[PDB]
Amino acid sequence: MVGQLSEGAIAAIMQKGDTNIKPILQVINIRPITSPPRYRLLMSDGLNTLSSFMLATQLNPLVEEEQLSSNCVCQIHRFIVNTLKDGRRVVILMELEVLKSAEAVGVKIGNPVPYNE
Amino acid sequence: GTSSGEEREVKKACEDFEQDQNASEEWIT
Repeated sequence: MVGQLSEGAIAAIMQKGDTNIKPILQVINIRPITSPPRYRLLMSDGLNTLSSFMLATQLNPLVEEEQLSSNCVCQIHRFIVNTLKDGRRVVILMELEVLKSAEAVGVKIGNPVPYNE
Repeated sequence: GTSSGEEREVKKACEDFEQDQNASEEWIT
C-alpha cells in the first residue's frame, strides 16, 4: 500500500530542501560506484522516484550485510541536501533505520513515477 | 563524524554522483 510510504516527501525535498523530515521510503535499486564502494540509491516515496540519493559511507555495512537492499522499506533519520550548479539536488543519507526487509515487502509498492526535475 | 569530515564526504558524494554517467537509463538525471 502507498499508505505505508511518505507520499510527497521527494517533492518536498526537491522544492523546499528542508531536512527536518523523517520520511519513510522504499529502496527501488542500489548501484555501487568505484577506494571504498560508494552506494547510489533509487528510492520511492510511493508517488515519485528519485535517483540522486547517496549513502554515507558509515552506512555501507547495511548494504554489504544486505539489510538495506532493493524493495526494503526504510525511515530516514538524518540527511543532507546539496544543490548542484545545474539545479539538481543530491540527497546524502547519513542515518536510517530499515523498517521492513526486502523479503518481507516482496515487491515495489505502487507505481511511482520519476520526479521530473 | 566531525563537521569538516562530513562536509568533505558530502562533496565527495556529490562528485561521485556527477561523474556517474555510464549508468543505465533508470539512473539518468
